[PDB]
Amino acid sequence: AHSQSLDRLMNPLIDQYLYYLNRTQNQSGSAQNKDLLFSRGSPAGMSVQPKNWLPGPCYRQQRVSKTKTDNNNSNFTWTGASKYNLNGRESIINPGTAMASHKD
Amino acid sequence: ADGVGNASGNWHCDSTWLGDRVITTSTRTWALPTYNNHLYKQISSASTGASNDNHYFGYSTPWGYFDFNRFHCHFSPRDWQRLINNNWGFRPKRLNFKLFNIQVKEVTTNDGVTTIANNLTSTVQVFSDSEYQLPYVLGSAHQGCLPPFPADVFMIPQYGYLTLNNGSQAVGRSSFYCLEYFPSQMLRTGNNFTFSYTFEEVPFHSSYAHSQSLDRLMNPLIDQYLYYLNRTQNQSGSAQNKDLLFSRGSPAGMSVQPKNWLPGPCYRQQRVSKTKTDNNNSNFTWTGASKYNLNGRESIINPGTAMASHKDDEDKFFPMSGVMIFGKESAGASNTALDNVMITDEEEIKATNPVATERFGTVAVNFQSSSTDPATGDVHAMGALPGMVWQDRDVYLQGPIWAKIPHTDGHFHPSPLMGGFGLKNPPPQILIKNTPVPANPPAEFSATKFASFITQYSTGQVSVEIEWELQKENSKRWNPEVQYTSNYAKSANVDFTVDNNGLYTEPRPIGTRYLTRPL
Amino acid sequence: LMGGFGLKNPPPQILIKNTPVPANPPAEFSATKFASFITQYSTGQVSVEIEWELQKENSKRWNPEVQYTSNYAKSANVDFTVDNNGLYTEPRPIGTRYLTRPL
Repeated sequence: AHSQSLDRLMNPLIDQYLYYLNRTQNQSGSAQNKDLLFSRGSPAGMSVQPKNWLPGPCYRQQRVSKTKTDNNNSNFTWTGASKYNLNGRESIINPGTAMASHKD
Repeated sequence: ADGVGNASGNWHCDSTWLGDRVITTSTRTWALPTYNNHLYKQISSASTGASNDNHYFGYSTPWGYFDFNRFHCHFSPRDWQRLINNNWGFRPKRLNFKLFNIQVKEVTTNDGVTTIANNLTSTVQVFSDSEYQLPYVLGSAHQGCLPPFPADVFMIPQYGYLTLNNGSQAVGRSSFYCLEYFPSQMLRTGNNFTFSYTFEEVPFHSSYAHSQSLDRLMNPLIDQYLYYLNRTQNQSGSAQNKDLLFSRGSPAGMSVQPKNWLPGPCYRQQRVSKTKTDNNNSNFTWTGASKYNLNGRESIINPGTAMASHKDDEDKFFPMSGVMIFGKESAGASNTALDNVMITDEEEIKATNPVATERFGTVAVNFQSSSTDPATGDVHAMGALPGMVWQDRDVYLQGPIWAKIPHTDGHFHPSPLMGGFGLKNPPPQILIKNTPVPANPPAEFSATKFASFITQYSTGQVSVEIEWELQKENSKRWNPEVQYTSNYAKSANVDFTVDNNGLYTEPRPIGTRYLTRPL
Repeated sequence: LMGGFGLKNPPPQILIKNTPVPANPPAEFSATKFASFITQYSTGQVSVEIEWELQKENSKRWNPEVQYTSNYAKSANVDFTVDNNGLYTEPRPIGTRYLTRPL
């Protein structure tokens, strides 16, 4: 497994030299006025910080809980399935694109 | 090995143009503080009030590191001009790195009097991570690279890294690295350090624009032999009747004419005007952003897919997260005004590449029939299709050179999105640290770790030599090219110069794309 | 026009500088250029050696030439010497044109 994640590859101690658009309206005190304000990538901002890479491809699938009571009451295995259409004939995509089974 | 009184290296800043090669050499003088009082520290987003998207876990290190990964570390503005006006491409070939003329200095403070003196017997430790065994922090576009201007003295940045995090906590799979657990050379004031590196084979960066566009590749004088469906109802005079009418591709119809190729991939971004009054009144930078979702944690896509910044005569618009933005020397760190930043313009690639702020195109979303009208929908994000061609993002004199390609099962076109050369085995990280020098220990043994050290720092010179390979321009074009030029008119300052206070500034970004090539 | 030898490729400019020596940097990184340095200066010796070619005087002139000479009479100081405070002075310009040649 990777001991790092794509979005965390930066040095946590150092600012970037690249700027991003931080705010389209200034705060002031009175009212919100249109503005263009720019910040450079910092460690506090890792989510807005420019990066070189993208996560892999995605074909979304329906989420189902191992606890019965959480799931919708219906049989959705076919009707809610991720499927491909080949020669007018449907086939469930399975296991499909390699993707993480769940988040943290 | 040299003594106290002998210099261990000479100053070399030069650029040599020979044939298809140019060799850049740059020497800078550096200063290395002690970081973290010689300690490794767990660092985290804990108790920062961070949003879920901003959480991190990692370590700060006592070590510093050298970063030469930007183009102005190597090319002067004039040299950059020679490159971009005369060449269709270029790539890095080999690398040479040297540290020399080391001075370690101890700092003593009594009352408000700081005294600095040579410590001749102290060392610094240096190693390159050649096997890529450390988290690779280069290629995130951090500041702390060699200064553009050779007379500037720069401070060495502190090395740190991140590992897997769940919120502000760690996971048993998170890695900790001690840099003292590598071998490293120890240098007193007479010692020097060197190593060399060879770049792997990479494509030439394309420094040129296409003189054609994908949809204009046909002969304007000649019809095709292919037919397309022109009309589904005939005009007649009385009323519109269902019909099937076919025309062959002609010069009047270039838009409906069958073609072999598709424009490159597209991930649409929000359009924002450089004139405040045009934009919506709201703060949409986060809520309207193009973002990716990784482990329940959002990250803005930026600069993202290489796309044209604007279409014809829309130059006032730019992609919100989709362009490289450099700060001027007058820019603050946060919420600085537009006049303090320099927004790059990717316009040259609109020949093959979608405009960043527009849809890729339209798709049929249904089955039409006599009962139901044909419906279409906009494609705002389009992945790779067979037949797509595209240009990569341009590089810039103050932009980055390389990035490390992540080590993964799969890649698609692993060109770094901020621009430059994707490398499986990039130039290695070069790590440097002042060796701890204990203060006077107590007269009876204690097993407790020393917290008490002589304050010191180090300084020296660093040289980087890069050989670049050039791709010459073969064009048969009759008329003159567009060239990068300085303005001939008078002004108060000269571009890319110091001012009367000694401050070197860079007036604007300079891309590589001037010369042209047929498509 | 001020006199001397016009040279396409003259003796080159020789440039010298004290290498900057930063003072103690802060404990946290800053990307700002160092403004703080240890004050220092340098001193040494310099030698210049020039070989000159001479053109000898071939004259058949019978009578004595005009010569540059120092005055033989007594005076308080000697020309081209230091004074009692150690100050070296040059009393006058000395040109090169004394010997003669036919035209």
